[PDB]
Amino acid sequence: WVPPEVFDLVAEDKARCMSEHGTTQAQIDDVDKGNLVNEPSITCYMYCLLEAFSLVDDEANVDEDIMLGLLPDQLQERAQSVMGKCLPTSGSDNCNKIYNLAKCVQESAPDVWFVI
Amino acid sequence: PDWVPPEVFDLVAEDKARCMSEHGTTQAQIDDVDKGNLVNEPSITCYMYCLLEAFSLVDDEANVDEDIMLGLLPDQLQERAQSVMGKCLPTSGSDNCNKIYNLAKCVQESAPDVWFVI
Ligand SMILES: [Cl-]
Ligand SMILES: [Cl-]
Ligand SMILES: [Cl-]
Ligand SMILES: [Cl-]
Ligand SMILES: [Cl-]
Ligand SMILES: [Cl-]
Ligand SMILES: [Cl-]
Repeated sequence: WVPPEVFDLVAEDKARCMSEHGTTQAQIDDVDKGNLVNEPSITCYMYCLLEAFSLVDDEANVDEDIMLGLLPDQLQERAQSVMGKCLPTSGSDNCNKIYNLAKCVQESAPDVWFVI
Repeated sequence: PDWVPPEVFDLVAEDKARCMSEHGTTQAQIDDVDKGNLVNEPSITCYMYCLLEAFSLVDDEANVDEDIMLGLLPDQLQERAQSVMGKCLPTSGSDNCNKIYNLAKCVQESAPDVWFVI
């Protein structure tokens, strides 16, 4: 009569991206509180996490409709204004593109930090 | 220029709070849903709809995005998910929220041991 096994989607996706890039819990805690650094082990994790959610493609191009789709109706205009300052992405590789995007988001709206 | 601690906002926590509030959903109901026990009541089913839409898993016309959904599921569960989504999509029901109820019941009948929480 058993209850199902309950899979925490987010924790699965985070887990899989960590083990792929050698990312430590410490590093993801740093990102979770707004501290960014341009180190592949953590920045490729950020690229990986976004990709898992279809927010980016295999080149770290942002899907704007899906990214705006993460946020409530009340924040759409602020997000679009940040997206007009930070997109299209750019950098040396997929990981660096996401570092530069995360840094561009932080300085454009420094008072809030949005995490998955 | 100079770094200041930002107010940190957990999107998933915020989504749950807004959907709860928008659909008159109690905490007890949310807990039932996270264990996989469902009722065909709007305060539950529209809450599920609201959570899914917040991740572009569905649109605002009860159309589900299979590619997005597959991207979130664990590697354990890819072959099974494609088989279950093959049987359960496209969605079907009397209204937006009921469509998601039928999809949830379809998933459960087809894979009784698997359930997902956001
Ligand atoms: Cl590194
Ligand atoms: Cl882009
Ligand atoms: Cl960028
Ligand atoms: Cl570039
Ligand atoms: Cl992030
Ligand atoms: Cl559908
Ligand atoms: Cl309808």
